[PDB]
Amino acid sequence: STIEEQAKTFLDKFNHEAEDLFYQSSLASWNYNTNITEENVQNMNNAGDKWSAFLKEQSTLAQMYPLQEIQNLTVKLQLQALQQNGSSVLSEDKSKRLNTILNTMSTIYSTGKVCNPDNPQECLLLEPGLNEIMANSLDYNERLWAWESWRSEVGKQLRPLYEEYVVLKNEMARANHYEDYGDYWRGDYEVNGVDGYDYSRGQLIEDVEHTFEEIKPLYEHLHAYVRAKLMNAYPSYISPIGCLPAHLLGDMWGRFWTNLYSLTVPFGQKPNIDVTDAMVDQAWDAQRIFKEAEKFFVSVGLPNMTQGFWENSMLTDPGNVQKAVCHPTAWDLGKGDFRILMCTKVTMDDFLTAHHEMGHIQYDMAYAAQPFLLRNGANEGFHEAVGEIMSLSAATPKHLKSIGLLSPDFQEDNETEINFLLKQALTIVGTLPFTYMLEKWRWMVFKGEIPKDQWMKKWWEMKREIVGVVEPVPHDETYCDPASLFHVSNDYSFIRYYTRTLYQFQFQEALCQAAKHEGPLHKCDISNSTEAGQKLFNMLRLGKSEPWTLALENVVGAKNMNVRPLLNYFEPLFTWLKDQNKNSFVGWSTDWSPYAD
Amino acid sequence: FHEVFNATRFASVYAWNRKRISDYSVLYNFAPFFAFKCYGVSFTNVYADSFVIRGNEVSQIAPGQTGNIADYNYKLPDDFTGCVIAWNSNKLDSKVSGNYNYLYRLFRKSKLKPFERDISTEIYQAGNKPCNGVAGFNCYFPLQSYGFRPTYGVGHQPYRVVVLSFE
Ligand SMILES: *[C@@H]1O[C@H](CO)[C@@H](O[C@@H]2O[C@H](CO)[C@@H](O)[C@H](O)[C@H]2NC(C)=O)[C@H](O)[C@H]1NC(C)=O
Ligand SMILES: *[C@@H]1O[C@H](CO)[C@@H](O[C@@H]2O[C@H](CO)[C@@H](O)[C@H](O)[C@H]2NC(C)=O)[C@H](O)[C@H]1NC(C)=O
Ligand SMILES: *[C@@H]1O[C@H](CO)[C@@H](O[C@@H]2O[C@H](CO)[C@@H](O)[C@H](O)[C@H]2NC(C)=O)[C@H](O)[C@H]1NC(C)=O
Ligand SMILES: *[C@@H]1O[C@H](CO)[C@@H](O[C@@H]2O[C@H](CO)[C@@H](O)[C@H](O)[C@H]2NC(C)=O)[C@H](O)[C@H]1NC(C)=O
Ligand SMILES: *[C@@H]1O[C@H](CO)[C@@H](O[C@@H]2O[C@H](CO)[C@@H](O)[C@H](O)[C@H]2NC(C)=O)[C@H](O)[C@H]1NC(C)=O
Ligand SMILES: *[C@@H]1O[C@H](CO)[C@@H](O[C@@H]2O[C@H](CO)[C@@H](O)[C@H](O)[C@H]2NC(C)=O)[C@H](O)[C@H]1NC(C)=O
Ligand SMILES: *[C@@H]1O[C@H](CO)[C@@H](O)[C@H](O)[C@H]1NC(C)=O
Repeated sequence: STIEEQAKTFLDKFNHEAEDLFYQSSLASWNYNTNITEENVQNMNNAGDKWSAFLKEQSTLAQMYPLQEIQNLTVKLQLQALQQNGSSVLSEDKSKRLNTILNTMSTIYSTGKVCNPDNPQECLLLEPGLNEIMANSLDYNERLWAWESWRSEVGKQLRPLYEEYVVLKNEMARANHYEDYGDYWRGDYEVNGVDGYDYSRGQLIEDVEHTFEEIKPLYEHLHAYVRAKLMNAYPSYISPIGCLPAHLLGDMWGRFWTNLYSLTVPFGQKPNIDVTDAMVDQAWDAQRIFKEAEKFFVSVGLPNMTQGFWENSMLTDPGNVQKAVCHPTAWDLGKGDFRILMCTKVTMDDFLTAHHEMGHIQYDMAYAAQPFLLRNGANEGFHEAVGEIMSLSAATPKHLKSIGLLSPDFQEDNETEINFLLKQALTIVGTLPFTYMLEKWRWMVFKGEIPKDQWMKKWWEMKREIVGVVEPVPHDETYCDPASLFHVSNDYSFIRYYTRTLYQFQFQEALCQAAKHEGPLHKCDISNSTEAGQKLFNMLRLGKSEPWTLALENVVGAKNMNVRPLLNYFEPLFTWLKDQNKNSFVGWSTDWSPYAD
Repeated sequence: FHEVFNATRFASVYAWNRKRISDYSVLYNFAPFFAFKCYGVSFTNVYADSFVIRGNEVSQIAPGQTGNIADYNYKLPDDFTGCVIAWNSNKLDSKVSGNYNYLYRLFRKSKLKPFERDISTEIYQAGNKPCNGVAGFNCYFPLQSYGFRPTYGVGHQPYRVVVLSFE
């Protein structure tokens, strides 16, 4: 009767009704995605609109329970997740304008195209044809043209829209007592009222800037090695003491260096492990892969599959006419209905995507007993980390040689492991400075520390001094280079990709200690050990019912993200790089530019 | 027994049928019977109570259990001397687009005493101001429905339950 009994009584009814409506909407969306028909679009939109309407009604109904007299932490967590306004604190005018500019930016990014200077009737889009040039070409002039034109033709349409998107989002955040939009975004990692596991919104910035100063000694050696290797594919275009031109990095923005592996391979005469012929000669079909994945998952002590997972899932590309969206995902429809949607081939990368998606499914199966509103990872970076450690452990030669895809002897040498570690570092380490720098720029732009007449200037100085990458053409204040990225023009947060990379190696180093592993960390395999399975299930089964600082401690033993496991993972490559850079100049200077003469 | 075990339509949980009549080897010869437990034994009269509940709630039809079924819908005395059987009926009581004909009570002012039935449907008041027979804020409808469907995992599928009580 006090205030708490009424809250529990409200939350019961909400739980049941929301569960049912969400199942209906999710089944409609699955029916649309697995079998594309234009009546399925309406069948999905009806359920989506009715679910969103129910959600908004119950949200405006749950405001009448004051949060300052609820004493339970579960009830308070649910009520605080339900009471948030988000948008709709703005007028109808301003909300309409915000939705309009969001849709405009989305369609500008989706349907913008550039074309040739010598044939203006040859326009190419970004998706099929620009990031193919940026990925497969070795022509300096072609890469420079693509890089410059994408930014000068699409990047100039998004600046006047972004300049008011910033203001609208800022007042939307200030109306919810958040002091800016960046604080609203950081409000995901916040923990309150636990007296020992708390975590502030301004502490995330400090813990992100503190872990990055320990990665710099490895990123500098990787940068020096990559630069000394690029100085042989583009001679007279790279300076041996300067930064790297921004258009020579493998893709359009330099988010991943993984396409530079053909140029910077340590020992090109030792091929990497690739079990694809051994599968096709043994006639592995699209379901033996998933049987092996399920066997690996039950080997460590996790449950079997749901027995409804086999009939309702789509493990092969559909037939002649059932055109569907082929993108590997895991669906959690509710009421005990887990499915996987991927059009699998017989390859070695699908063999890893299987483990990734089934790790997602196991996570979703673990916390199926929590209330409806507490069914998610502890924060944004836990789900993909749990999915990634499985794909890490499932690709080691000790695993493939026991499954049967490798020869029973197969002596492995150190050159192959150097190749493997460099291929891993080109995509794991090469993306941390970029992510950190982009999110720092966005935080400072939303906070107001960068006036709107100094966006490009600050952007490129931060790119020079943090990432080590120089622009090939001067850019004035009529451009918008960040907005030419997907996550910026589509209003997505970018700090999850930073914390996930740290949680991943923390989890791996914590689970390899329970499986009694002795060698290097990049050879560890957690299969056939139930202690690792128990240690992981102790965390998977919590969901959002506990602060993330406690779920993280249940596995690792610490309360905040650490960066030592990543360096322990990359130690052999670090030693090799340090030995390879005896003559080069480790570091860069922030004054050289390709156009300075 | 072939009329309380073969009934084409079973009763809801909150209004459960209780059949009394004036060959045990026949029920023992049938479908797998997912659950079959009798605690007191291996009579003056026999009672047959029958209903349809969810899967993961079949664990509550037993003496000395708590939940939303052994509290407000069906309570068995701790001195039970009958035998409870339960079997899956997914292919009968489940339909696409939901089978909303099976209901249960999840709001009640007091727990049930053993072998008591309660079919009244007045509005439950959670706060302190009277409700006057109309839903709204802190006033709720006490009877909710199972949205039974065929694409449900076990434990969320319909299960037909029959309790045979002996004196
Ligand atoms: C994929 O969707 C299409 C369109 O909704 C389905 O086509 C019709 O489906 C209804 C529903 O059973 C049938 O009654 C019609 O005979 C179907 N017509 C045609 C021309 O196909 C199609 O059945 C769906 N795919 C599957 C596997 O159910
Ligand atoms: C309010 O908090 C209490 C404890 O602080 C919660 O009690 C737990 O309830 C679950 C399920 O009923 C039990 O499994 C736990 O053992 C209980 N905890 C303890 C310490 O006994 C209660 O669930 C909270 N309220 C709600 C609505 O969840
Ligand atoms: C959500 O928005 C509403 C208005 O858009 C805010 O205003 C309160 O709304 C409640 C519910 O109708 C009223 O009871 C209060 O009188 C309103 N004014 C207040 C609290 O000053 C509401 O505060 C917003 N909630 C949050 C969590 O931001
Ligand atoms: C996990 O352990 C099982 C059992 O110890 C291993 O399976 C056996 O492996 C040996 C050696 O390769 C074979 O001689 C047996 O025939 C296997 N038995 C079965 C039932 O498969 C399995 O190889 C181990 N897996 C890993 C990854 O270490
Ligand atoms: C891989 O291992 C081999 C064998 O240990 C290494 O070859 C030795 O390298 C050291 C380092 O200079 C030399 O002093 C030895 O003379 C080498 N062995 C022979 C037989 O000549 C090799 O250097 C290792 N490679 C890497 C990349 O670590
Ligand atoms: C429950 O009822 C069904 C049908 O109402 C019974 O199925 C019959 O089984 C006999 C035995 O072979 C057949 O000869 C009949 O043809 C079946 N009926 C139909 C309509 O096909 C079933 O045996 C009954 N079970 C019990 C335990 O009474
Ligand atoms: C999982 O299923 C396999 C058959 O698919 C069975 O042999 C095994 O015992 C099952 N394991 C568990 C824990 O249920």
